[PDB]
Amino acid sequence: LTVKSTKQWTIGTDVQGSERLNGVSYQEDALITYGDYQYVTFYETAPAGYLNHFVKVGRRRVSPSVGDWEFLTLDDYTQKTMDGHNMISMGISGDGKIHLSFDHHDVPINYRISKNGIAKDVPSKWTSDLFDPVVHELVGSQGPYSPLTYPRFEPLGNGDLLLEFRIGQSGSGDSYIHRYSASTGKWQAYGMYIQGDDNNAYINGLDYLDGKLYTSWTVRETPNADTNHGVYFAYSNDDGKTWFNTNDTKLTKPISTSDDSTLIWDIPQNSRMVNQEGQLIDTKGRFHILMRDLLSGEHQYQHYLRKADGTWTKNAINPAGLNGPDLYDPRGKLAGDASGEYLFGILPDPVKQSTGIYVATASKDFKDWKSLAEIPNTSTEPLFDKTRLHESGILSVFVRQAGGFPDRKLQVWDFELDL
Ligand SMILES: *[C@@H]1O[C@H](CO)[C@@H](O[C@@H]2O[C@H](CO)[C@@H](O[C@@H]3O[C@H](CO[C@H]4O[C@H](CO[C@H]5O[C@H](CO)[C@@H](O)[C@H](O)[C@@H]5O)[C@@H](O)[C@H](O[C@H]5O[C@H](CO)[C@@H](O)[C@H](O)[C@@H]5O)[C@@H]4O)[C@@H](O)[C@H](O[C@H]4O[C@H](CO)[C@@H](O)[C@H](O)[C@@H]4O)[C@@H]3O)[C@H](O)[C@H]2NC(C)=O)[C@H](O)[C@H]1NC(C)=O
Ligand SMILES: C[C@@H]1O[C@@H](O)[C@H](O)[C@H](O)[C@H]1O
Ligand SMILES: [Ca+2]
Ligand code: NA
Repeated sequence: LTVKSTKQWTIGTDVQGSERLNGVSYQEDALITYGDYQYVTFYETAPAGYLNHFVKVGRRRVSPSVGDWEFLTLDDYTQKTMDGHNMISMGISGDGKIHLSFDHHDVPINYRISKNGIAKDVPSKWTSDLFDPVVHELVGSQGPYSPLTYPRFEPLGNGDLLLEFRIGQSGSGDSYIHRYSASTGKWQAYGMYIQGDDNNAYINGLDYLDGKLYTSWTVRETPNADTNHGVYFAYSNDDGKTWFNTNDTKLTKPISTSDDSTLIWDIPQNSRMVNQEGQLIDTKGRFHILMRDLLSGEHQYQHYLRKADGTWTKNAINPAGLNGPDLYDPRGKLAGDASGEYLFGILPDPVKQSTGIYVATASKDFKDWKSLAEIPNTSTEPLFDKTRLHESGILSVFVRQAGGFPDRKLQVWDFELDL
């Protein structure tokens, strides 16, 4: 497996401040291909300057040929909170509508949707008038809508879209799911699916494949990040209403964080494992978790694999030259190709200030990690475009640079693989 071409585009100038607002691990998602177009979303500085930002949405044609980016600016909502939690997630439903949810740390929902199905009936002009106003509810559904953190979207097989988030606070919170119907244009409440017990679950993402929805998490006792413990797993066969553990045992609804039947690896507190890293369902149905810990005596990225035959294994990701991350270092992701044979680790290196792309293969039980490429000069939690990789064999990664304002740019890097 080799890289056929590498290309990069500078798409904006990152915002000034001591927190990272663009390129955050739990943006789900930031960079999405739908049909012939790729879409991206990020904050840029508004005319009032420091600590005033607008959401931008970019699109470019990627098929049959790659075209230039064009951007619209949503200049009717000013983001003003210098807090790295307050990121943007985007999702696209099967009616072609683009959904955005943004700017939360324990506050009421901020959500908006396109007026028409602009990712399906593609408009000639890309302007802010394409979007409806910001609202603080999900029409058709019910609250609670506050205090919300961590909006995540997941598209489903019939064109519907899940929106998932935490209600509560660090160290005491629950998680909820809502479902948007592409046929009716309405949301509906699926309710609380994980319930804290004087703690909160931090999921790594949502992964959907062939009618099943998968998630993994750790449990945090207090606002101190050293108090994460455990690696947990569950899946649903009905889009989030009914959940099962790794042994196919039906769970209570909601799942309590005090129920150990979802535990797949005992990791104590003070292991230097961080919440909200990465996960992946590969196209062969194997489930992968990316975390980190110090338990071997060195800081290392860790790969948890759920095999076909229910087994779980844990193996360090330690290719030559990769510096292992501590608790507060940037978080990575796992990507997979359409065939299910290739697993990509998109791993930020906290010493080199770069993002490494590593590959392992199912034929070698994913133990053959090799360097494939590097993105230099990054201070980012890398994010990638799942659909573009599956459909085109192009690994497309959104990054925030290292460096100081206003030199620090936002970029998309495309690695064309000879898959
Ligand atoms: C339902 O699903 C669950 C989840 O998959 C499943 O439970 C697993 O069952 C398998 C097989 O029965 C167990 O696998 C064995 O584990 C042996 C010891 O496990 C210990 O270590 C686990 C890993 O943590 C270690 O390392 C981390 C650092 O990475 C560290 O933090 C830990 O302290 C620890 O050192 C750990 O998760 C596990 O903890 C469970 O058990 C303890 C009590 O023992 C409990 O207190 C915990 O809360 C938790 O329940 C435990 O501490 C291991 O020695 C053994 O290896 C032998 O067999 C393999 C064959 O595969 C050989 O390769 C090897 O050479 C040895 O001969 C084997 O790997 C696994 O531990 C269970 N996992 C959990 C979370 O319980 C249930 O069986 C399923 N039930 C049904 C009905 O299907
Ligand atoms: C460790 C800490 O945990 C949560 O508050 C968020 O994920 C944040 O981004 C991370 O820095
Ligand atoms: Ca996802
Ligand atoms: Na608590």
